Amino acid sequence: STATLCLGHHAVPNGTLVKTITDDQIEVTNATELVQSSSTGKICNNPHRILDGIDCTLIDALLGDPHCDVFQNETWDLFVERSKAFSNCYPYDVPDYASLRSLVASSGTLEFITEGFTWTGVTQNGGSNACKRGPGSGFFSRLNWLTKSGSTYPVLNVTMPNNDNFDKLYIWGVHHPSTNQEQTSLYVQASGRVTVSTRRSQQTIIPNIGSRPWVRGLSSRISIYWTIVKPGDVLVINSNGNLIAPRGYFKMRTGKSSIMRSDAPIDTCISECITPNGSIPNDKPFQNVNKITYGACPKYVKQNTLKLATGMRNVPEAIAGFIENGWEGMIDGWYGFRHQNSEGTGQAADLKSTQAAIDQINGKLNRVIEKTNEKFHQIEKEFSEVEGRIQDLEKYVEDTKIDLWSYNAELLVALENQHTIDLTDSEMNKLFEKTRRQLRENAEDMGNGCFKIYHKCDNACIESIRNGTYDHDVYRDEALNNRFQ
Amino acid sequence: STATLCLGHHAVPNGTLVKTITDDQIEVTNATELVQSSSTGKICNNPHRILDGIDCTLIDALLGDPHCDVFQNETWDLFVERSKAFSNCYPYDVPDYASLRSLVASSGTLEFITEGFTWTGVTQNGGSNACKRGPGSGFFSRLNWLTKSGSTYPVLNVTMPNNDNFDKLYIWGVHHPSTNQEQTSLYVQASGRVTVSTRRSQQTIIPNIGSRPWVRGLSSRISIYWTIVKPGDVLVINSNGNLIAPRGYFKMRTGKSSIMRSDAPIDTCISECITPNGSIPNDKPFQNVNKITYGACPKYVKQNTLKLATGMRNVPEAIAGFIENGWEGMIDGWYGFRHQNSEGTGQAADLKSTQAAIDQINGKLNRVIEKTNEKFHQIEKEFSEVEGRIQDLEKYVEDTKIDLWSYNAELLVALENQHTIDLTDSEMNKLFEKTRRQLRENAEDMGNGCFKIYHKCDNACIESIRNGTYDHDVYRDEALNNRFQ
Amino acid sequence: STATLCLGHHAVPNGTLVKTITDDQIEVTNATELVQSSSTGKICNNPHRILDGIDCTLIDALLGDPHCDVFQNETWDLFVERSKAFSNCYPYDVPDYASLRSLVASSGTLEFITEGFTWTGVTQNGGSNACKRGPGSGFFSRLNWLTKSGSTYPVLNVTMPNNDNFDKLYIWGVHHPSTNQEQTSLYVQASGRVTVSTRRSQQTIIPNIGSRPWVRGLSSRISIYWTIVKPGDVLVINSNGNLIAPRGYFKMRTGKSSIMRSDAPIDTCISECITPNGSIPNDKPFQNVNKITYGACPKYVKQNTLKLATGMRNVPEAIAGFIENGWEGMIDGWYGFRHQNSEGTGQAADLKSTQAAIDQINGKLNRVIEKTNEKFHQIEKEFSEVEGRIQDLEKYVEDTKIDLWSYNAELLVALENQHTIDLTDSEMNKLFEKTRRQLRENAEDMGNGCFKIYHKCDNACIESIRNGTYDHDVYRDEALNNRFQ
Ligand SMILES: *[C@@H]1O[C@H](CO)[C@@H](O)[C@H](O)[C@H]1NC(C)=O
Ligand SMILES: *[C@@H]1O[C@H](CO)[C@@H](O)[C@H](O)[C@H]1NC(C)=O
Ligand SMILES: *[C@@H]1O[C@H](CO)[C@@H](O)[C@H](O)[C@H]1NC(C)=O
Ligand SMILES: *[C@@H]1O[C@H](CO)[C@@H](O)[C@H](O)[C@H]1NC(C)=O
Ligand SMILES: *[C@@H]1O[C@H](CO)[C@@H](O)[C@H](O)[C@H]1NC(C)=O
Ligand SMILES: *[C@@H]1O[C@H](CO)[C@@H](O)[C@H](O)[C@H]1NC(C)=O
Ligand SMILES: *[C@@H]1O[C@H](CO)[C@@H](O)[C@H](O)[C@H]1NC(C)=O
Ligand SMILES: *[C@@H]1O[C@H](CO)[C@@H](O)[C@H](O)[C@H]1NC(C)=O
Ligand SMILES: *[C@@H]1O[C@H](CO)[C@@H](O)[C@H](O)[C@H]1NC(C)=O
Repeated sequence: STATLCLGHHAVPNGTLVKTITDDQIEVTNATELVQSSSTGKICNNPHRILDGIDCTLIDALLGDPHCDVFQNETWDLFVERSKAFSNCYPYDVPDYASLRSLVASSGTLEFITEGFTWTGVTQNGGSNACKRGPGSGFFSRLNWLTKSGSTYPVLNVTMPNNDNFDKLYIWGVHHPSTNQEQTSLYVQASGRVTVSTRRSQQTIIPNIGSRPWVRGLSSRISIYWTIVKPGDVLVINSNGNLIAPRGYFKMRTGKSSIMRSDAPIDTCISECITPNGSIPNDKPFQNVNKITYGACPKYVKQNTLKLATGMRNVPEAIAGFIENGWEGMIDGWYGFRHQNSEGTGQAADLKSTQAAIDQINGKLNRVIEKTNEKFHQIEKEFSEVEGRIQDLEKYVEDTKIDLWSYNAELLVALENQHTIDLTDSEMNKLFEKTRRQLRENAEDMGNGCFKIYHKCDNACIESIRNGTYDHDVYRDEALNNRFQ
Repeated sequence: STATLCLGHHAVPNGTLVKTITDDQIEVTNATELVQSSSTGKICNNPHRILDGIDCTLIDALLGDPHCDVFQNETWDLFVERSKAFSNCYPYDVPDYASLRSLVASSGTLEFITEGFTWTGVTQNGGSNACKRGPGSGFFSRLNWLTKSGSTYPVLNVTMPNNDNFDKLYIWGVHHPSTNQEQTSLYVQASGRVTVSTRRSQQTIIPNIGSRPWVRGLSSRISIYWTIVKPGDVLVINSNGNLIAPRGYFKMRTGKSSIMRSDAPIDTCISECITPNGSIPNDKPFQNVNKITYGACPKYVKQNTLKLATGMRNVPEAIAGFIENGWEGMIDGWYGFRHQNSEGTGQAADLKSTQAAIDQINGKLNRVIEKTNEKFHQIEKEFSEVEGRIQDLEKYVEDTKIDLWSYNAELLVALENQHTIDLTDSEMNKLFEKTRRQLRENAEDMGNGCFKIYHKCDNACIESIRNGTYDHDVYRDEALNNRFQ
Repeated sequence: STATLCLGHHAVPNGTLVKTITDDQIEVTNATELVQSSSTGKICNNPHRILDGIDCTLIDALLGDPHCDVFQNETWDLFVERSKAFSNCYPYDVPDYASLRSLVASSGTLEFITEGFTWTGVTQNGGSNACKRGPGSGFFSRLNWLTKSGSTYPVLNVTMPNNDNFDKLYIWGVHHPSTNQEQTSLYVQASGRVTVSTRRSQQTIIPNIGSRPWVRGLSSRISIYWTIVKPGDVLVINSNGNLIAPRGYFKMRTGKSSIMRSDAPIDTCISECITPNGSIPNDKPFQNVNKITYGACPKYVKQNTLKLATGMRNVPEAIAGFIENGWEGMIDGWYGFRHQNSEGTGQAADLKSTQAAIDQINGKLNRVIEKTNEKFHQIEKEFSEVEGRIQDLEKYVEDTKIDLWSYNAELLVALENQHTIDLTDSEMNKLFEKTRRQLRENAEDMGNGCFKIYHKCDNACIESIRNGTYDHDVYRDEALNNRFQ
């Protein structure tokens, strides 16, 4: 009479295919997708403060477009700028539009403190029929269209010191009229000038008296410039004409605020990661939704699928063990022992090796990857305009980052899956050689992941081999007589 | 009488040295270079459309330099700009030259549609002796040098709507004369002005009446600007003077087109990857030729050599096996069995383990690397000018990319070679323990990668061990009597 | 009588914790920090030439601020710009300040060659009380404030050819006065002009007659521009007024020079790597001190600690061997043999496997990492100003690089530590199976990393097993009689 102890591992009929260093496509028992390929479709408004620019750009809310009067003094961690947005005030252009938009977005607040500028000998609060405030004519609420008073426009020259402890942002402008008649009617001088200076900075702009396309009934423009006044510094606005003055300063801050062009609707939910396609869950280490991200988002990768083997290698199917096949009928644990003796066939898992493999497998990826990279303000990555050098450089930087992180994700998945598979085979072989070392001369490796044990082995003794208390010398005198004789 | 079965692997006298994680320099049987270090020397003109700018820059072909009249309406996937190139027309400078060059290169076409601009009260088709068209005086063929008609130069003011479904590109200019006499002779106003506007954009340029170096007999210049008109938009050209008008618009496209500064000649061959040094083969995953690439090119790496072990570890040299030495006299396969019995010494490979190792080794690198990264338009990376901030940023981005990809290539080669070596030793040891499991108690591991088999083993039985049909129990009663007695 | 040979490895009570692919926190015998987290606090002035800008910016030393007269013609490999720096001359602003600063820093020399500009009909060597040279009024020493001579300011128009073999750098300026009275008093024309041109370049600047904050007693400014003249080219300075001419040219070079904002003091020591926090040792492959680097510096990584296992796995504690525990009482070598026989217990290391493991472990990281990346001039990474697009792009490039290199460092440490641990366990198991192959049938694996040897084994024979000369057949007839009987 002899016994048989086969060592084995769990298998599943539902084998998931993964990628490794050594195999293009290998079948494992379980796998987790690391690439968030689909979004919720909606921008969840927590924990980040989401400001919906329903029909307003950021610059139109800054300047005070009347339909953006509902954005006076609004703060945000993300400004969602809709493609539906339009302007309904005096036609304007921002030289260096993207820089102003970016610094106002990172500022995270349109907190406008009005200041007592003493514009003397000049008519304030100029207006236009291209911005009906409500009824009648108006203008940007955060600007002051100055025009001649009587028969002259003096050389305006005012100062404003920054005695506070923060950067002030002064949004000013220059009026480019259409005709010299319009110039000399608004500003008596034949060609104006707007200088705005600090102790360390300068901008001087000569207006551009020339006609141009009719936008809301005007062949004139406002060229919007800005000036950042540091603490202790001082602003000076000098002007010979064509000045669109500021009424005050925008309280600059520095923080996690940003801006995002999106058309997805906001919804009352919770999500750390926001994309133009909506909020996504940050549970996975990579994504494929969009490269434009805000918050604790995963990394963007070109790959649409990257399956990490969070389980072992699958070999789905005389009680032969692991050298031949894996066991489908073992859910008690990962690695285990089947056994055949006179007291009846049976099975029992080994939670030691199972729990070792799970302890190594449960926390694999989170010890070579980041928490979830919190990126709040980044470069622009979707361009509507054609600009050339700086746009191509931004595109190239982002494409470089994307290709590098895609390669890193591919190599990481391959390495971690190869290590998972070698680790699980290692635990199986370690259990095998452990049981070999318990059965010094009382057993023989049959070659199918199984020990033929040459003494009568009741289920108590099979359990003794399973749990490690098996003393070989009790049965040695019998097993040698059954092996070599 | 006893037999002897040694297991072994192929070896070669021509051992190639490679790098791993664990060994600085280890000898393997075969190795493939992954870094394309040398070029063909010629730019192959397929599958990409290569336009040879024989003596023409891209901007001189855009504007219509007479010796670039052969580039009217030419399209390309790559514009090869020769260092031999020169200008032979009115001296000019492009403020933001690189941006115009880049967007015209990505445009991939100089398709110029002439438009009926109504320049009234003004003499069109001005010319110069600094561009002989052929005989006589001429000008850029895609521009229109306007000058006074009679005794006055009116305030030119024309419009052109973009009712089409593509971006129009209007290349216009401003004439900077040398003297006020030249100004008031060409343009009656003492100081001109050129405004070019759309519903959302602006450029207004006051000319610069001042002398400057004589280039082709002139101390005057053309400052070339551009304006991109989106669909539905409208262009307006206003001017008080010094206008170099456009005759039409360049049909902007968006695609795989680009530009490359090179002196290599074009040749009728096929190659996906183009560099300034010539076309190179894209068979290898990395390169060292140049960082400037067009097409399906490998990645640039600082390394000049990176040998991937596409073979196993080399140990070149009583029929002792793999624990001692490798076999030079085995080409039948990778892993194999030598044997010594009474019926004569012999040898035979094992195609199972050989083909396993080759199946794992043939497709290693192409399951963690990209297809071949198709990069068409990228930043400029070789600068002739000194520009400071943007140039240093482009250089830093490219050097960052190069160092990162060089490190990735080094780590990848080390990892893949270490995995190759461990994999081949693993297949050898797996075959060894397989043969151990076939020879349960009939054999003994001699310690030189060899089993001394303690029964008479004819060549049929050695083949039985080789192919897996060896049943131990037939010879057990004899082998135990020969081992322990 | 029987003997016992246990194989084992060294252990230490001082176990250092490290990170791997398979274990979050595993205990090893020795570990090296790869992240230089602390600096010396001082900038060591060798081998790089360090120029201490004690109270001088680079532009103030370029132009010739009087308290920077001690920096005439100074050369550097690194210009240390102090936060204590101030200007004490005519108030000025540099449009494109950062580009001029960067190209003058990479130039690595303020070598100023004076040229014989023939400014005729005009008063040279203008001065101001905002730069007392020493006593009296003066100006920038490398500029020439031109003013009217008598009752007229002619149209200045001079040329200067670059007949040399290097780029010349001409630093010129434009005077923006406060009042039209000041303009027409200094420069008779009501609105000046400064054109500076070459055969391929242009800059024309109309001054800005407007008041502005009083800096050192003046509401006027100098707008500093530059012009780089290549070999064979020619400079032409034309001016209707408001010209701040150059007295000569700065000899541009190209090399390892750079600039760094720092407050750390210089000290006479030796160090290749300089940061604003001081010089640091470049012995480690990564750092956490600062991302701003000059010289042969390590790579910046967000991690503050990254311990590389330069030793094996620690298992600190009947002479049981390596399967159970590691040995604390073995310093002779890494892997070794303990033994118990009738001639007394004893111990002896195996320098073969020890030296194999050390040869593999001593040079691990330096065969997948770089020498130490020499980066001399890079982008600016700490910004005092808010600028928007280009600043955000520089920040994003550097943050991308930092996150990528941090991930690479983490993955590299995990991989190299996992390979160290698997390599050391591999050498231990290889020694174990070597000793198994020496003791073919004379021994039995007890299961605690130990062979019970079934013949009397004097210390000479234990040494025979240790050094490899052990012939099994001498003791086989006795060991079989002691094992199976
Ligand atoms: C808007 O902002 C500032 C912030 O202090 C405040 O003083 C001002 O009165 C506010 N006005 C409105 C209408 O919110
Ligand atoms: C302009 O006002 C500023 C206020 O800072 C002052 O410096 C300067 O004296 C004034 N100039 C004139 C002409 O009023
Ligand atoms: C996300 O939106 C971008 C831009 O609209 C689009 O290119 C991409 O295909 C979208 N992806 C998903 C998963 O919706
Ligand atoms: C050049 O381009 C446009 C493209 O349609 C065409 O209308 C025009 O007549 C072409 N002229 C020549 C000479 O190729
Ligand atoms: C200039 O022409 C444009 C054409 O779009 C038009 O808007 C404007 O009325 C014209 N102005 C004058 C003064 O002719
Ligand atoms: C390729 O060309 C570049 C620029 O001419 C040169 O720096 C490099 O050494 C060349 N490489 C080869 C392999 O020809
Ligand atoms: C400074 O630089 C140039 C370099 O040749 C030299 O000719 C000049 O005389 C030097 N002057 C002083 C004071 O160092
Ligand atoms: C100005 O001087 C330059 C010197 O290069 C010359 O080209 C030009 O003839 C001069 N013009 C006048 C009006 O003197
Ligand atoms: C180095 O200096 C920078 C800037 O002053 C600071 O942010 C950083 O904490 C410093 N690090 C060390 C290690 O001193």
